Amino acid sequence: YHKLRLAIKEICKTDGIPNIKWGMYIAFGEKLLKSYLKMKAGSASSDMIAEYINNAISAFSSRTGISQETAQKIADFITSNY
Ligand SMILES: [Cl-]
Repeated sequence: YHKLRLAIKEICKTDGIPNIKWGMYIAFGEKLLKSYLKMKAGSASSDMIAEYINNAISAFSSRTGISQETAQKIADFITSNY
């Protein structure tokens, strides 16, 4: 997901994310994209997709030094581009 990784880095720069943390946001985004595409391909409902995304953002944002707002921007980039 070369294009995604690039886009996540730009989101990280905009949000002033400490660079030691970027790998974590990249991994979160790449994993979420793969799961989102699988769910779309299989005609998951809107409710199911929202629940999965919200669960992913909740779990990731529960880590210290991680921003829920930036996690949400990444999810939003995915759902608006893929
Ligand atoms: Cl990509």
